[PDB]
Amino acid sequence: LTADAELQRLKNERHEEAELERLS
Amino acid sequence: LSECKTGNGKNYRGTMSKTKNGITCQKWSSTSPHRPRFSPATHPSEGLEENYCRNPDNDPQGPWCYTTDPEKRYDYCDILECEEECMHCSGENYDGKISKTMSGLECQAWDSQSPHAHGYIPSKFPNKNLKKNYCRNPDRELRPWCFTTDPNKRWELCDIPRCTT
Repeated sequence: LTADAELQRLKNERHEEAELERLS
Repeated sequence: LSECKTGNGKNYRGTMSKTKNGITCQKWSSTSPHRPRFSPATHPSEGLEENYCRNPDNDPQGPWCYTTDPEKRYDYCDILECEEECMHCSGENYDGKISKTMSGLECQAWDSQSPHAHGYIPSKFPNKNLKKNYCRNPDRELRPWCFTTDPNKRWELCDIPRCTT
């Protein structure tokens, strides 16, 4: 549960959500 | 903590330990190959630790150290100055002052949860310097980015100039 592991999940979530809000 | 300097770097406490020509610094606590005039013993409040570039004498040219080259007593270190104009690489260490996105939206402050709730809490990641509402790259994005003040757009990359065309 390192900081960098959290930041990576955070980025992954940010990306996933942008794709879903794209996938009108 | 901070690996950049402001002003002549009197208060710099970073971990640069080479000179600007790549020579490894001597330990301040050592008396070979040079005998220091500035040492932890003589100057205890100047953070003279290991062999880290420091400015214990308020040299106008910034942080320096005694070098491990017997033929060169001391030399200046090449330390990044704090804030920006521009980013190196993908902005991992970008600590500049741009605070709007690619599209021109003003960034939401990192320490705010409106209009977007998020997990990038400054106090959780103090080393990432999520300061005010400036674009940052705390997490290996393509480029520095921020959350936006536009309720309809959670986040967007920023347009940070490259220090290299």
